[PDB]
Amino acid sequence: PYTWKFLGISKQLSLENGIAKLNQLLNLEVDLDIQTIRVPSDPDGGTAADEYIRYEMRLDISNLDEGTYSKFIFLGNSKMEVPMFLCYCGTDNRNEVVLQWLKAEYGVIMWPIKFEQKTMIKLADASIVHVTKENIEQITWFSSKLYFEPETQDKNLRQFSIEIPRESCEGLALGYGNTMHPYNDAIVPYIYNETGMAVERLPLTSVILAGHTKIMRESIVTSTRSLRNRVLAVVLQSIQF
Amino acid sequence: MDTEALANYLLRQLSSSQEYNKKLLLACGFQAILRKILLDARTRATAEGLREVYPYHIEAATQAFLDSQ
Amino acid sequence: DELMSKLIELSSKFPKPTTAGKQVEVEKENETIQELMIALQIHSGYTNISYTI
Amino acid sequence: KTTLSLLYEKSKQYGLSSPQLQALVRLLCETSIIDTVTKVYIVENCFLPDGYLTKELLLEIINHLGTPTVFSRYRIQTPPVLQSALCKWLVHVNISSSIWLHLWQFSFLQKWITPLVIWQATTPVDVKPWKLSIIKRCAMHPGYRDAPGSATLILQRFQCLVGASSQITESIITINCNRKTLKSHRNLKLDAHFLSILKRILSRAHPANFPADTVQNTIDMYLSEIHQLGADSTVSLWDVTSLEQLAQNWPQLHIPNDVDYMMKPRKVMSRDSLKHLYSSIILIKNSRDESSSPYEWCIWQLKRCFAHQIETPQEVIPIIISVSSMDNKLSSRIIQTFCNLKYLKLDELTLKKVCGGILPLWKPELISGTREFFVKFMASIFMWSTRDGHDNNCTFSETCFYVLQMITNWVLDDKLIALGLTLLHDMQSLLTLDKIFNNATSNRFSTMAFISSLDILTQLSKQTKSDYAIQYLIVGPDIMNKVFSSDDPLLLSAACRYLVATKNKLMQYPSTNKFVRMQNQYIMDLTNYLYRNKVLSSKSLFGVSPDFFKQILENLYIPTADFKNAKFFTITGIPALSYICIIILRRLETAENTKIKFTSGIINEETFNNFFRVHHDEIGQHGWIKGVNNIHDLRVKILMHLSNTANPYRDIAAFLFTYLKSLSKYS
Amino acid sequence: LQHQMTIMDSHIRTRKARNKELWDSLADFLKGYLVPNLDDNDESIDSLTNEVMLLMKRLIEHDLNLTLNDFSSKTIPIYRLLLRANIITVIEGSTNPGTKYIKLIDFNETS
Repeated sequence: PYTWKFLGISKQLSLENGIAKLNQLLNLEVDLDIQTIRVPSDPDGGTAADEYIRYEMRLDISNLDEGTYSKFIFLGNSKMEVPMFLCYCGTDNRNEVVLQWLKAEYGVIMWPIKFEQKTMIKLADASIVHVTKENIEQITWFSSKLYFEPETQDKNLRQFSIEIPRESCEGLALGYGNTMHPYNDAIVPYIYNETGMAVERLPLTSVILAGHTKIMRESIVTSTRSLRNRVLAVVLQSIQF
Repeated sequence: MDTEALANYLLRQLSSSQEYNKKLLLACGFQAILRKILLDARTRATAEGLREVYPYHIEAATQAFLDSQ
Repeated sequence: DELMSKLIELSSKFPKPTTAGKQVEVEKENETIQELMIALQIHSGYTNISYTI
Repeated sequence: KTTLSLLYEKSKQYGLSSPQLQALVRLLCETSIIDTVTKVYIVENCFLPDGYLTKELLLEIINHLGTPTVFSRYRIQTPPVLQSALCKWLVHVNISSSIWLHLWQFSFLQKWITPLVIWQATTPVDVKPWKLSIIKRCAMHPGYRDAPGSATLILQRFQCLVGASSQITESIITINCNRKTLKSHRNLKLDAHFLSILKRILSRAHPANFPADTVQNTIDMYLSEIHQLGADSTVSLWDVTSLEQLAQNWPQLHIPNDVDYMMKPRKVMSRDSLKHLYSSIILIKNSRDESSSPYEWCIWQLKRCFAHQIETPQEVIPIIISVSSMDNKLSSRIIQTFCNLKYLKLDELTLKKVCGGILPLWKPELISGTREFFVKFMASIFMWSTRDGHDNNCTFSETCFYVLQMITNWVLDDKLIALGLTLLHDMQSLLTLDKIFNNATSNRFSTMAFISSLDILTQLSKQTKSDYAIQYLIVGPDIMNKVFSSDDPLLLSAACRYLVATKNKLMQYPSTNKFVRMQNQYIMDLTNYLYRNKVLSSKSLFGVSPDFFKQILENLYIPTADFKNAKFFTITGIPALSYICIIILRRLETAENTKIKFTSGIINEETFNNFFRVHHDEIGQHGWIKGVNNIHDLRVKILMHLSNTANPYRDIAAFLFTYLKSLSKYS
Repeated sequence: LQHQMTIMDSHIRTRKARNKELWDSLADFLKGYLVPNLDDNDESIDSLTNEVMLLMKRLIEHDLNLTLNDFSSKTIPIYRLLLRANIITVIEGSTNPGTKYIKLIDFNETS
């Protein structure tokens, strides 16, 4: 149920410097958390430039629904050419008010974000993975469902799907061997071998992990109230050029 | 269907400014009483608690309406 | 380019650009008066609707 | 019907001015001489304004649109249908924004009031949020069938136009979700036949007031405003409404720091007209420098364009190229950051479209290193085209044309003029390489690019009031033997057209200068190759000994081998010019009205003589061109047509008249 | 820009002027048209007009003390006229029966 929308930020604003004028503008005081995280800790992902700084800001007069619960997330890094992006959820229009304040205050210019098919697959890979307290990676399997919607003459082929239960996903990943990004590593090559179909090239519309999340063209829908850090890191790395 | 169209309906079943105003007010009364029946139906729907105002709720609203009027 | 040079010169030669709590309250009073009558006159069937200012 | 006929006959040609409209609408409500059924016809077939309705006229009209109450019994009432029809006419043609909201409350008018209030809600400041409570109230009221869709149209205007408000959008969702009447409300009709009459009423006398030619555009934007809805002491720059107001509040105005809004996107003010000047105003209020906000936004979106992250680069780039054509220091910054091979990899089309837009108007503030930067860049794109190997990758040629258009300014400048000359000649070597311009695989783009660059020297020679170094004035032998070896007649036309310009500078130098000596060899060889025909006796043809030519014609089958050699030494046999000479003689025969015709297609000595010997006994009297009695004369008369302004190739004959004495006399 | 060079030798008065004009026109319209039309209060338009002055100076400020029992029987029709206008927030006051509190939507409230 928890949807999301992402915007890009053209300057590494220090949000804490300006919280008060937002508060009086919004007629309420918002929280502001600070986290310096090291999300891509795997060796091939890197051990430097991992120092993303995360901000949790919330407009919770209450938390009875997403609109009241609507919480913003800023995550940035100084080495990043465009330094920071933004996330928010819910239909509440106070989000628009705070965005207006940002753009008018810091002289910053902002735009919405899109995803590519490969971006979607990478994000889905990032959604399943979890880390234990011992700093050890682990994977939780969900019944994946690829869902495409091509354009063809006379609507010959309107839509088609490839559903992959948990057992088949786990079996393909194990057959490929010990790996960390099974959807890109094993599943898609298997689909191509069995059907000659290039999932990357085909017009993907959604990647649904049943009971966990729905990844879509313009938004992320999540079972949990929040997004785990690798999701946000993947988003930021996708913002760039 | 206008409220003055409801007045037209009541005119058709009943049979000039004074009569025009009279029939408009009669249309107001009919509309208000339909609203009262639907509101009592919603009240009965509150007693049962399911999704929507199933027909016996309007029914019960009508019997209560007659029992009070 | 000639125009920009002249404009830059003149703007450099100009005086610099420049508490309104009472004035803005006066403006709020203006808004209330003017709009309230812009409504009531119309709904009173007034014979000459005009710019109330 | 007599009184109404006078109204018809007047309005159809005289129109109906604002006071005339004021007088007549008063007459309709105040007098019984006009019948009610005709009042609902006069307001939409005789009310023909000269332009937009003035504010006082609208206010006086609004008194007719009121209704009696238990207060206003004394007021004379216009019938609601006539009131509705009057609003329908108002749709055809700033406190009035506040007045018209309360007109919309009336049930029978509200559908016709929606465009009027929407055409008042034309700025973010005109709209106010509390107004929607009144609009919402009617939408939710039983008996207002049009109010839900009518209100939703106004609500859909407020939500997008306001730009900053509380969550009034959800109040739109409350209004009827079927939206049955809203479909017609957003597709209003202008009553074309009434409009077509009004077009003439706006055309007969006067421009500039709802101009006739712009009614379609003016109606379209009014239509678009209805379609697009669902289809302290200081002053803000956004708040100002006129140049005069900007002038008066100059020391009170401050620029909002919201860069994106200014840079991208009717009697009431349209701030798009002021937004044309916001960029210039900012560059003047703030001394245009690196901190100036237009510099960042133009760079930012341009970076997004090359990244393909922008939704529509073709929508943004036109603003970029127009703005970046000015503010030279900004223009340099774009050039330094984007005029490189790397951005050519990312997107050639945007770069060539972009750089071609800016660089013709650019001026280098620093002479040093500029040509080396350009030559290094220009060599890369040349290699990029050849690395592709695709002639469709002609980006080198288009870039050549653009920079040479820029070089015109670099030579219009008294300084940095040797910079332009050397860059001109450095480039010209590239265009003349065989692989880019092969006389077999001759892509045109190389030819037009070079003759353009060659053209610049012709203007440069004619502007020789500014002196020049003799080096880089004559294009040089390696270029001229190359173009002579090719045969494109326009290129040949350019070559002589350059040499006549070079001739204008020739006498200013002593004869015994090498630069004068090489250009004396061109004209001598060029005259011999084209007209004198004594090529075999020459030491060489374009640096190539004649002993080839006889040997090259071996294993070279010619129908009349009796004259193997003389065919190639004349424009009538020089290949591209040969077919031209066929076209020349056809017009000469037609203008002469010859009954005898040149039997052969290609013209030469033996084709010439063969068909006269059979006609000779009557060629003496008449039948063929009388200005000719030998092959040289036919070659001459072929040039005589070329000796006038009609031909695009006239210059090849005109230039070489100056040296061949006989040809000069015939001219 | 040469003209501003001359204007440099040279406002808030406009705000005060328009406020005073709006206030006096408020009084003129109410005294001249509305109460005479209603012709209630035995044609004592002066006293009914004074009550309307108080009601107007309370509506303009959007005071909640605008209550239908304070609206006299001669001015309850004016409340009915305002109902027809619908500019008044039609508050179905549950706090107190009979003495329902009604006010205009505040024109000064930007959202």
